Amino acid sequence: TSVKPIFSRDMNEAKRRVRELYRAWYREVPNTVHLFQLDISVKQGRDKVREMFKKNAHVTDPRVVDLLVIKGKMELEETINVWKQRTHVMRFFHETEAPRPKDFLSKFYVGHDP
Amino acid sequence: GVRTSPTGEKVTHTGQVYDDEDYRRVRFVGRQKEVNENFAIDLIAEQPVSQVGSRVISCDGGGGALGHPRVYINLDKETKTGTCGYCGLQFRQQH
Amino acid sequence: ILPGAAYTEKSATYVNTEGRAQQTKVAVMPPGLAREDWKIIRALSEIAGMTLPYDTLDQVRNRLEEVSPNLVRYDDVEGANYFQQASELSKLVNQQLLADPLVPPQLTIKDFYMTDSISRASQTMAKCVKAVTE
Amino acid sequence: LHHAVIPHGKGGRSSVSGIVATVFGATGFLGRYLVNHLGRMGSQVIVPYRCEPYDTMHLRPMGDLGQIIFMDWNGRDKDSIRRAVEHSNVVINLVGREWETKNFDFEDVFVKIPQAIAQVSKEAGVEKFIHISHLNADIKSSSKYLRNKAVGEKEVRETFPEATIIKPADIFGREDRFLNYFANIRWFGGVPLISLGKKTVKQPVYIVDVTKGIINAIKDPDARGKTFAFVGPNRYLLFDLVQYVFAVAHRPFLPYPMPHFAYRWIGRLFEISPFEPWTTRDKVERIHTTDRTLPHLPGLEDLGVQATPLELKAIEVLRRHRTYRWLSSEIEDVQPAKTV
Amino acid sequence: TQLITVDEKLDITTLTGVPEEHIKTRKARIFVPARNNMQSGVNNTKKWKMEFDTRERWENPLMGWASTADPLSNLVLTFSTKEDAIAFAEKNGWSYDVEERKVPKPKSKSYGANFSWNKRTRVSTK
Amino acid sequence: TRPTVRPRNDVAHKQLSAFGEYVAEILPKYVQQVQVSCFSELEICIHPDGVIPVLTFLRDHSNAQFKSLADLTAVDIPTRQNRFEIVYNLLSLRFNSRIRVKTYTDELTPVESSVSVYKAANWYEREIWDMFGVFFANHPDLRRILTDYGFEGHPFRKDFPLSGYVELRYDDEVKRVVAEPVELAQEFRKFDLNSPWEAFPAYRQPPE
Amino acid sequence: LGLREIRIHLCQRSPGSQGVRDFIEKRYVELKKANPDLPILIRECSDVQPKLWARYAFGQEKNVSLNNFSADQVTRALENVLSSKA
Ligand SMILES: NC(=O)C1=CN([C@@H]2O[C@H](COP(=O)(O)OP(=O)(O)OC[C@H]3O[C@@H](n4cnc5c(N)ncnc54)[C@H](OP(=O)(O)O)[C@@H]3O)[C@@H](O)[C@H]2O)C=CC1
Ligand SMILES: [Zn+2]
Repeated sequence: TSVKPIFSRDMNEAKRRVRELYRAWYREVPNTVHLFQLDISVKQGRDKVREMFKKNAHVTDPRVVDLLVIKGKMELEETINVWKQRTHVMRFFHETEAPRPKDFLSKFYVGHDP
Repeated sequence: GVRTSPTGEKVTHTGQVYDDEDYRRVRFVGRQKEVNENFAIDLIAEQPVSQVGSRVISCDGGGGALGHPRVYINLDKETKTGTCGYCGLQFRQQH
Repeated sequence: ILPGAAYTEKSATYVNTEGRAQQTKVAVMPPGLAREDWKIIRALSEIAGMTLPYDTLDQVRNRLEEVSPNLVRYDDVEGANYFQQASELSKLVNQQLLADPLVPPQLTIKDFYMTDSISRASQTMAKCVKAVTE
Repeated sequence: LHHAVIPHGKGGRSSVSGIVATVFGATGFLGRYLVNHLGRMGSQVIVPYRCEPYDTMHLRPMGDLGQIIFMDWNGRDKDSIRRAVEHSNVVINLVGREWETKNFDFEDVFVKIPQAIAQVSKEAGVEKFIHISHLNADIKSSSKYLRNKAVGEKEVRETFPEATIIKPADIFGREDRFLNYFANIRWFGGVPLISLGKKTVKQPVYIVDVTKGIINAIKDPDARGKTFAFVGPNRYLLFDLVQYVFAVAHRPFLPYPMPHFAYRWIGRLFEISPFEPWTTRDKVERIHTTDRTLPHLPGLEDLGVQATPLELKAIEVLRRHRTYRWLSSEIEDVQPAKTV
Repeated sequence: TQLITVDEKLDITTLTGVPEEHIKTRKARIFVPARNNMQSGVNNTKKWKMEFDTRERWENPLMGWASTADPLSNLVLTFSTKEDAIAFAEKNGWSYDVEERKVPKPKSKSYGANFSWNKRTRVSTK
Repeated sequence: TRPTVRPRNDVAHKQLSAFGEYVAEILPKYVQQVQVSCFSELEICIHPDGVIPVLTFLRDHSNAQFKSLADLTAVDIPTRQNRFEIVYNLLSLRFNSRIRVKTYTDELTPVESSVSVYKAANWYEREIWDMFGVFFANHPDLRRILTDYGFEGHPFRKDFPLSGYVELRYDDEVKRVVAEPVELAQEFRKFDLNSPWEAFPAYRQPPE
Repeated sequence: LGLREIRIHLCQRSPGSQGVRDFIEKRYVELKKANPDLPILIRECSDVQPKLWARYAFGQEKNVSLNNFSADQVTRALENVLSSKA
């Protein structure tokens, strides 16, 4: 089961990379809402960053979390320069999408999907 | 040979027409429904039956390579005519 | 009237006469507002305030295993022993045999095409019955 | 119930929501948002238009193929309305105008046309009819706008017993005429008010919340026969409301009082223009009219719509009114308004 | 050295980018496809296939076409053995149902049985 | 077999087999398989650890001189435990030949970048990372090159559906081009076109 | 209120179901004669654990483990669940 690493040998170094990336993202959110002229507050952007980080909190394999750190750094570099648009930044906020059913009864009313 | 429903909307050869309570009729309001009035079944029913003098016949639709693949029709039944599967022409043995 | 589904419209389990469990698959979806049957019963139990402890099909199948473990192992025939106990129990009540001869309900081919509601509502079955009766 | 009106899909663009709606005056201000919200769930939307089709061009991409049907209609021709509503199952009435022109007065656009639409919807068997009145509709009001709106609302209620009447207070949005009016008055001087604008109370409501309330009233079976009152979550005096508008726009704010008789003469001068008038005496009287409170009527909270305050959307409305110096200012560097 | 002892379960669910509603509400089906009974050929029953459950298809209001909202509607995968299909399904976090391969048993075919002397297998006509 | 059968080049087949033996015995540390196809094409399937020395040898040896990287791809075969196959195509102008070098990796094992040999490999394996998710270590500028800016996932993986999970449309409420879950007006009608009769007995796999 | 049905799940080949199989083949007939209106459903399976299920009024269900039991332990368990009715 001995496999080639990506950047970190164990989970502590991967956690260190996660922490550094999240620090840099937390720095970036005010410039992101300033340059792109979003109408959201800085607190809303920081909660969105925290939610996107918490969406991957159950994974304990070093290689895949290294790959997610790589992808997050790629998106950070994409946002540092103006390569995203306003629409690419606000695609993290699904404002146009209607709220979906959550309980069993509303799903039973709306259709046959589970 | 087009036929009109009681709502005033015509019926195509496929038999499709909209009901009175159908909301999809609103696409024809201020416009018109495109329906072809040359119904092929009536025009192929008016072709005369060709009387031939053999048990089997061959049909190609007329024109050779401009028609359908050449099929062979049996005429052993004295009750019904032998209809071509492609063009719909019917042939009949004279005995 | 509660519109349910059909055997081509839901994923569901049926057991044949030999004790073999099998599962259908969803080929199409029910039309209109028709829903799955266990979904209808579960929604009724939710509205009535007696809510059942299952929401997805896998939880209903786990309950099915809980009631009878042989209802969740598909394409498998399980052995049913202990004929002697049933034979000894069946000798208690002395039912008297009637004098009516054994006449099956299906004597000719015209009694074969119409058995359930799906076959009774078919035009092919009606054509077959009209063809075999004449 | 018909087979083609049964809902299907996941409520997306290509889905079928089972709603056949005829929206009158859809080429206006609320009509854009209503047609946008109706078309994104996959609804059959019928748009009768009086203006150029070029003005309906912006409404064209709001829904899927064959879901928006444009056709011509006239306000004084009941047969055109009978043509428009004969296949619909929901009718929505948003016909209105901020001024009276050489062809239509306030009585025509506020009493005659809604009564004709409601009568021919009742005669065509439409189950759901919705009329958009005003919150401050009073029979004893000063301006003809609110008097005619009250009379037309009574006529609609008396001719359609199952009609749902929605009474918004004041709409603010990207293409509104409430915050944009205040942000454009700065051209002519120093924003005159009546009694410094500290005797009138306003509670404006966001446009998207009004649209969500309309959609939920369409879907809700218990909204038939109700009379809702759509108001915002906060009440402001007029003076600090205009102050917050100018503080958002980062414009110099130098208010000065104006007498009531002097303001009417100013509104008389602006309303002689053959084009759309910048302001009028009716707009003056409605601007300086306190929004009444009607606790006995259900509001946006009864339809499951959470009211969004003006502080989260005012910058979105008024960012186009700033100069180059203050174009990139953030959300929070403006002191919020003071409520009552 | 340059090798890491890794013992956790393999998953790439967070890297594939598929949303959660198509990753925990779905159900993969791993099966050897049945022979088309219109034909005697058996070359299509060689590889395992993974498919997905069929969701709703509705009619188009304009043209009557079959619209659907499932992205995974037409997606099937071919695997050489059962274990590879199971490993691929478990790697992506899909709950799977595996149905065993059905192969025909060897019969006993003889031409001389058509003309038996005292058996019931005499053909009526040839 | 004269008019309608493509003639074969036996001289090229023999020469490429000789060079395959030459290469496979020069570098026994990395070379696993050497195969010449019936249309005289050489494939040197190696270990992924030996990407950089094999390419350095093919670029710099006096008897190979494969100076051009013509094309560099990636192929996904899901039934393998190493589902990704990386294919290098090399052209030698001095000896006028083409060689293919194939290696394997899965989603989590990084591959050493080959920008130190050929500089077109930069954009080529950047595209490979974009379309397949194969990470190339020690890469100068590894980003996306073909997909959308906010795109999540890798489209050319065989488990990715033909239509993506999102679609773009213009919304007038936010005045923006927003992305929504996909809903096709007409579904892509899947066609089953495989004949159930065997066509080529020469490629027949043995039974279990 | 009281007991409505009894379910006994077991296996035919496992040694863990040995005591339950002995209990059935000896005493099931006189158990059924003792309780003629009580449904006692016997369910054989391939790779299941010996388990005892009791259904009470209003859907209350109780579980008893029967693993590695002799027949006498099984019939004290069954008289216990018969005399409980709770
Ligand atoms: N201030 C506000 O926003 C509030 C408005 N309301 C009410 O909501 C409704 C909608 O207002 P809103 O969208 O903002 O106003 P708009 O002026 O922007 O839109 C009104 C619509 O009515 C149409 N219309 C006007 N006169 C006629 C006529 N004689 N015949 C046919 N169509 C006509 C216009 O079409 P066209 O372009 O062709 O003229 C336009 O599409 C009105 O009834 C208004 O009283 C209620 C509360 C607050
Ligand atoms: Zn012919």
